[PDB]
Amino acid sequence: SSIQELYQSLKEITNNALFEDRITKLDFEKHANDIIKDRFLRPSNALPWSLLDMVQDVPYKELLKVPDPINRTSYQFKRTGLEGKISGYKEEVANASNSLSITRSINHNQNSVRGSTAQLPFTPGGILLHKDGQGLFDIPEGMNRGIKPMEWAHVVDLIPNPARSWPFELDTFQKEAVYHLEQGDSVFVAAHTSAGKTVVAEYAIAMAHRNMTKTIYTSPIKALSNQKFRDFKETFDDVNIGLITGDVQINPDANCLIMTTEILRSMLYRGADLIRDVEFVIFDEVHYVNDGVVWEEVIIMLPQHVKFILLSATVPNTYEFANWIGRTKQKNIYVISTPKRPVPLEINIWAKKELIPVINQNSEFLEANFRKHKEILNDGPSKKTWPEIVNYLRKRELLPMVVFVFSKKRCEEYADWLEGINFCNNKEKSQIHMFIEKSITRLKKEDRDLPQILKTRSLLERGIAVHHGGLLPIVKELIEILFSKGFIKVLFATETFAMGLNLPTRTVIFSSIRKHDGNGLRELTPGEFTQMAGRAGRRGLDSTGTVIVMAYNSPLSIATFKEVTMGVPTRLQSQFRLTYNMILNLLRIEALRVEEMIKYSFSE
Amino acid sequence: SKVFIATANAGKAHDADIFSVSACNSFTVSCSGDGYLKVWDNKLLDNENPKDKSYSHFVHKSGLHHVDVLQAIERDAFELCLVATTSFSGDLLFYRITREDETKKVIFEKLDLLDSDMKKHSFWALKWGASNDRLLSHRLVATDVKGTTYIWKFHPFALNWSPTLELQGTVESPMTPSQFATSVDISERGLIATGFNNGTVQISELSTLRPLYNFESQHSMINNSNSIRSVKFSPQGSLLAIAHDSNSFGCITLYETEFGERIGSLSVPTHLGEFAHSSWVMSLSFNDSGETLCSAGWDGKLRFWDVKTKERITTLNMHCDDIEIEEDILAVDEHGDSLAEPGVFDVKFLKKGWRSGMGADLNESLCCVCLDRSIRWFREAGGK
Amino acid sequence: PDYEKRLAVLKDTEFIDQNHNVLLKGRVACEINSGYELVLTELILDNFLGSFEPEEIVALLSVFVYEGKTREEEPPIVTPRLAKGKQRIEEIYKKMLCVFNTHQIPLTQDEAEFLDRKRFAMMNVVYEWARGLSFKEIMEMSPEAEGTVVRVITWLDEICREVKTASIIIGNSTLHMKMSRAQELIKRDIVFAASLYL
Amino acid sequence: KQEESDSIEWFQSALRVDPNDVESWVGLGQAYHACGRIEASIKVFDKAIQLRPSHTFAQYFKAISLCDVGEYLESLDILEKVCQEAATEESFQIGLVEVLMRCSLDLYSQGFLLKSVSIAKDTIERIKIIISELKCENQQVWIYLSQVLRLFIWIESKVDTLPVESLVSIFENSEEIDSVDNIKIDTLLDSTTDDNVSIACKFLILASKYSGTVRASYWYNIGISELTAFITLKEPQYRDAAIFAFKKSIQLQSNTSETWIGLGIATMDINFRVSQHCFIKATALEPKATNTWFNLAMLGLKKKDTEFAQQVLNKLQSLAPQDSSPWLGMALILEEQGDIIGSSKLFAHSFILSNGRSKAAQFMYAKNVLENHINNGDDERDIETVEKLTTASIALEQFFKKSPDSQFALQCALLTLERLHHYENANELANRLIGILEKKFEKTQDERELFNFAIIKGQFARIHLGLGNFELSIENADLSQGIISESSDEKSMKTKISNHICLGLSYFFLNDFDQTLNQFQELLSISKDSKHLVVLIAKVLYDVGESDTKEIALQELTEYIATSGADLLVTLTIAAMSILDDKREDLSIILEELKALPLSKQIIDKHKDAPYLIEEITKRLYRNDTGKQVWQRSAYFFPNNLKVWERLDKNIQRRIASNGQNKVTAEEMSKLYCESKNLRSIQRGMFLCPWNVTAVKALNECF
RNA sequence: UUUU
Repeated sequence: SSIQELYQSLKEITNNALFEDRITKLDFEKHANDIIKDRFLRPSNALPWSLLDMVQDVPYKELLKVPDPINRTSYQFKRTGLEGKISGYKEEVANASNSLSITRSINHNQNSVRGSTAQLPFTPGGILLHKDGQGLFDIPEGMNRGIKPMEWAHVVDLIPNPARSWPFELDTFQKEAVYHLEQGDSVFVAAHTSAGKTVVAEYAIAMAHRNMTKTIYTSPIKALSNQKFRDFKETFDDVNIGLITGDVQINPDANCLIMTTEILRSMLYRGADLIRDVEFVIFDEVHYVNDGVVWEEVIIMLPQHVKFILLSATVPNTYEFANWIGRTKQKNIYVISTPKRPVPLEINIWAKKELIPVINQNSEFLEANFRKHKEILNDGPSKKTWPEIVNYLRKRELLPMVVFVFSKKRCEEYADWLEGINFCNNKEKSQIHMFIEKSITRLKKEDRDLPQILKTRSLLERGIAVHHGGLLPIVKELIEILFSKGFIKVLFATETFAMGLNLPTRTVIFSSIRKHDGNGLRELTPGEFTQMAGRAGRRGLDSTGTVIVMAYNSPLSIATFKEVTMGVPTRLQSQFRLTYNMILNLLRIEALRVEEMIKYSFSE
Repeated sequence: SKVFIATANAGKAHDADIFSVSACNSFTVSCSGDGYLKVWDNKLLDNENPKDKSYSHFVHKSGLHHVDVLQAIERDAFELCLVATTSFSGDLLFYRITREDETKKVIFEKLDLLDSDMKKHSFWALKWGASNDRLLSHRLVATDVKGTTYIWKFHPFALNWSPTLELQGTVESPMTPSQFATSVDISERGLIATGFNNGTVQISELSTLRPLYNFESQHSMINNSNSIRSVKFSPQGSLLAIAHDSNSFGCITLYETEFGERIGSLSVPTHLGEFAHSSWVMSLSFNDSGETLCSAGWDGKLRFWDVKTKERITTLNMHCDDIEIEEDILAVDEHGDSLAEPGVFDVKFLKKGWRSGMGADLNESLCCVCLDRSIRWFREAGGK
Repeated sequence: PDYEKRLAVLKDTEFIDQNHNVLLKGRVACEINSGYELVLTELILDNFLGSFEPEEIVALLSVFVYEGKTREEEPPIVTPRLAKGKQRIEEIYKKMLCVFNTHQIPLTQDEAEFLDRKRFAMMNVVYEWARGLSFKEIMEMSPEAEGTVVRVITWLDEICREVKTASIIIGNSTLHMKMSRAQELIKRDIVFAASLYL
Repeated sequence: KQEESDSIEWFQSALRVDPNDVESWVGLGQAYHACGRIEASIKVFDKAIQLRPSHTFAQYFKAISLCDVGEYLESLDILEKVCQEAATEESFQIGLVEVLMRCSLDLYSQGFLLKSVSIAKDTIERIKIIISELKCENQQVWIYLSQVLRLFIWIESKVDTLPVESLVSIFENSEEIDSVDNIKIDTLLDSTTDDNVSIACKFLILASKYSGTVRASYWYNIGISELTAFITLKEPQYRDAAIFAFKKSIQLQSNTSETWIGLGIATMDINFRVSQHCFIKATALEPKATNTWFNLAMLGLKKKDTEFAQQVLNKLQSLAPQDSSPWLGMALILEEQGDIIGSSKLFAHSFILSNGRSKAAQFMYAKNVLENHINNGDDERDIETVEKLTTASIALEQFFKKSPDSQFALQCALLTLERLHHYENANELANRLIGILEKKFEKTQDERELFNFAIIKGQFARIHLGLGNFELSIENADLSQGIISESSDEKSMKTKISNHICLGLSYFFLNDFDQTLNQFQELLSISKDSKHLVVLIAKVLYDVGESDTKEIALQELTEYIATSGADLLVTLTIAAMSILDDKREDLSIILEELKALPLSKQIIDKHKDAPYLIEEITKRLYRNDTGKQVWQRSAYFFPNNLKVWERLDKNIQRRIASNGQNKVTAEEMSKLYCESKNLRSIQRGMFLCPWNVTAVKALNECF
């Protein structure tokens, strides 16, 4: 019975009027000679390799590459009359590995986003062997034998068809930046955080989209890239944005691309075709200083058709860097500075269950109140101090509040001392539970059951959370999104949370004014305090921003308090460095010698 | 296609192995060995169990292993949705899917389109050919156990509902004696490709029904392995992807259909040689643009390949613990064997806007059925 | 002067020649973009890693991405080949320190104290992650927090990419295949989960 | 004014003032194109087309930009529609021809050699149309034609498709170098005894002669064409013409690297000092070109100076690690020296890096693979060796598409296909080889070719034996035996043994003339004695069925056992013969023998044939004794063997092969699923292998 | 004992 008979027998199975796991009636278990004959004594037509081993025996002009032809003639179009239209044509008289020109041929086999070391970069913007014997060359170059046969920066004091419009009236510095971008050159804006520096970036992106070009948005921190991607996804219509990471590429052919500075530098050193159409590169958090911050190398290595928009905090060294960039790249750059903050900030001191203001709205110190503090008191938090402050702020309606603690363990320890305090209703708890459940559906049951997730979920459903660098990135993203939604009332955070992020808060509390970094405890610099304390007021929903510095059974020194709270702000510093990879790449390229790159730098 | 995020899943959806899956704009269809056919609503809302919006109908006691759905707007307002299935006994069945006006429940109506002489054959594979400006009538192609390919034309009207299937002709196997026809496909340009158990693919012209090419994909003819499991045409290009066995390995080979020449193969280092998967490749699927190919492996992985560069892009791993509702997790089978890494039977790309829900509104989706008797949905990160 | 001293060091180690032409070692080190190019270049230049397994190589390379500023006693190594590779890397780094101190180059804090820290304390964690253990067990056996482990594995991904390219340059295919296998092995689960903003 | 970057801002301002100016959009796009902003220009042209769909030049510019980025389908559609709308314009036709040529060259570089020739034929037809109708001539169209004509010479297996009818009218509707090459239209027409490739090369050298920078380019193009002809046909007059053209082009400009490279190539054998000077000058002119170093390396190797070639190849490897030529040169050097493993590694690396773009890489890889696996004593169960043979076969298949009719490559491919059981391709290849040999030996009228003729006939007879054509196999074996019988050398004994095997097997299988088969196998046994040969002869004689044949088979098997010792295969064959002959004393002796094999003889027996034989002998001599103890011992020694668990527990066998512990085929796995006797598993196993009989039978037997 |  062949397969046809068996398949014909199958069709007799008639459907009748739940699934049942059935068991076959077939029995799988002297013709044993047929197997032996087929296995041990069957000659075959196909000779095995053993016999082929016995009967089989094994039996410069064409290795060269002839150069390809050359064409030097082309076509040119000559328009005629007003409103120029093509009237006539006339017959008139370089790869990635040969030329540094922007006009070299594009090879479609390689990646247009990342590139390769087989491609030379593009030209950065703004920057004997004859051993003849009897008449003929004999010694090649690099060997000892032949063949033996055998332009300024400007400071500004504070459009008919705008590319983007906003409901509210723009600030003076925003209008100045927009006008200078429209005129067709660079700007360098230094303003307080959350003062509206994103308007400039949005207008630059809209301008680039109007002109059929592209924009690159870079930041030195990879955590900010996802937040900026979501923000620009929500803000922008009719323009598509993408995200470039070390491995993942989202919308590579997008008008706006968000990446880090090191990714852009790696792209630049390998001659990626992406930079051909890029019009703007935006440098955010320029003031950031950590001992990935390679933006100066990017400035040096950029092509000459790219303009710059640099966003930074208030620093007193702006003109030096602006002048350096303008002189190096022969670009006109404008410096816009603004010290205005939309919500005034008041400095308080917490001592003996009393809030004592010491710096009023106009940044005036109060000596009498500091003396009152010092005499009233006459060291760290105890297990009964956080609930007192929390209840005090709930009574006066000063929530949400953020407490900055500079150690991973103490944040979680402090959060556990708030047991017995609840800030959520039934509907709020249900919504938080729903959001947490929907966020972790991409993980496995083993991943969903990690102790950190359970602990955070226990904390989140009461309006309390903890933010530090020892958490999983998904947990941190969940906490940030829930805080942005307005569900969290009390939060303990490290310096991770004090960088550019969405932070609607009404009160800021400092556990301490000393931070242990590197090797040794160190009192907070005025820049760190200014950035951290400058996030205490919501524009349009809060009248004032309350800042509380806590003293525990011991008066605070007036010298350190004055040095940290009101002192000379930090300056910009150059983080340019020399690396063996840098030198080796420059030597291999054989253009832009290292001495020239060094002499074109802020340090030199 | 680089990042894929799971959006919904349903463990223990069927009582037996889910052998095939198909999708349309309105719903997704599954067939299993228990003889049921399940329709899953594609327009889900936030916080909705997929099994809540599902409907099932019993077809054949012997079980089903192939399924395809055809949805089109045949007139100014008339809309027809047809489901074609084939069973283990070898029967070809047709069903009309319609929805109630008030309850919005799905109704199943059986159709009789094959004549008595046509019911004597045992069909294995099938594929709906929709109208794509090549000809005004929809097409249906099927293969049998004798190696023959059949082509029909579907006529919905004779607006009066009166469906009728008209046989165009048959194409015989290229070799004597005939072999088993394991897979079939039809392209938008009017081409038919058939795979055989010996490793041979034949291509014939839709209009005139005559053979064009006969290329052999066997690495070596030392043994009788290397059957063809899946043949797929590129959505717009002149490219044909072949999935074939290699003596316990899985291989994918690319051909161009204008002249029928070998282009290359996809392979990754696995625990040497040119193999795409560790165990076997059971299904293939192209995206809308025809630039990414997805292969479902018996080893329990979904691999994504770049067509132009013939290089792997990303890999998705399948686990039995990925099911949201923990009561639906099937850790072990009826014999106690592990299912921590279940093999994939079928994979399907869903067009943009077909599947709505948790952020899947403006990007392409993806569905797969695995050995743990589960159905899973994914979405591509970002937008388009 | 720093550039001149760096050129002298590069020439003394046969990365370049007297005419400042890039040699084979110099060409390989052009692709490595971490903070330690020379040490990795000489680690992968010869056939020392010929007998290693992909998990062993990916676990050994974690020394170049872990800061090593922990405060616990290191557990014993899991495989003898990891200890052999640790000895080889330490000897190479001692020779490099001698070369650097000969030409009087100012070193950074991380380069000076490379051998004074516990930078090999995460080899077991990476090896077990590559083997296929769950994140709960990995965290139970780790001497650090979750963020540190996630950062280390995320950086090892790029290290694997760079080693793939360098092995393609050198002429070694086995190293290329091993790096591809390790890259596939380590990229999985919650460590490489999609962002909630995507 | 060709200051394109300066007009971008002006066009953008004019567009901001008036967003509906089509000419402003066109100017902005044409400015963006010259600044390397191709995608922005594409979007700009799309915008302008959207404003005014009837605009014509915008579509042409968009098509050129799409060709620049590598989108040939859309640009081809746009240009075809544009030429349909207005066929009088010359620029549109030239652009269509340009896009066709670029698409064909890109397909050739990407490995689409079958559509490249079709697009080249389309380009030639378009050029003929242009010249005949528009009567417009320019250098660009002739350069395009010459670029197209190289595709037919490069793809020589499709050279007969060249449109010699259109080319005649192309060359009939329109002196210093003519006296050397003597290539003329009149001489072309009145020619005889001329091969297809020679006519192709002569057609290649007419577009270069039918077209001071421009004159230098013209003479360089003529010299390149003549150099191609000289390399392809190996005739001195082409070399003289190439040297003359190169000298004139150098006398015109002398400031281009390519002319010096060509001059060095054309003078490789007449004088090496001249080639050295030319290559040094070319390298000094353009230091970023890696071809000059490879040419200098090859020149040094042709003079047998290995150290210079090694040094220059080391420098080149330091320079261009991604190119596959330095690895090929290093592999050739190491093969000349004597190192074999390093040579194989370098050949493999070169083949991998080439990605099919090099004929030499494919040929050397195939030859090296064949050399390393011709007498290595390896079995057919090794995955790596079979995969290497498959890769070599694929490489040779790709090689034959460009340079067919090559004797050495044909013979290597024949051997590889014989090893791969691909008897259908080997038939065609051997037919082509026999035809080429007959054509070669029918002109010189020599007699030294009769030696290779016999070997080719023997291989062809082996191919017929594999295919099943016994009559043709016998005919070819007889011809080969007759052609060489009195010869005594190393290459004659192999052919004699092969012919004897083919004759005996072909007679036995169908002719039924068992006397002739017996005579031939007796002669073979007299001429040689090896384990596999004697085992095959014994099995054939046993299959004959004669008592004398069986006696002779047993006697010669025992004689080999006495002469060479004990081996597992011979013992197993003798045991099978005894079991099929029912010799009780012999069966008992073998049962004593088989049950005391050394561990070395049990590690080798990976399929456990011996335990099966012990069970069969035990159950055929002691009524119904249980012989499962050998299976239990084998499982104790080999718990991870698929064969041992078949007799003990099918659950363990299904589990062990389930998740990749062992490599199992689809048929075997489907058999394992069905043997659990469950509806779900039976459906699974029938889905895996629908042509299995047991699966469908069990599913029918369920319900 | 912060940041990466």
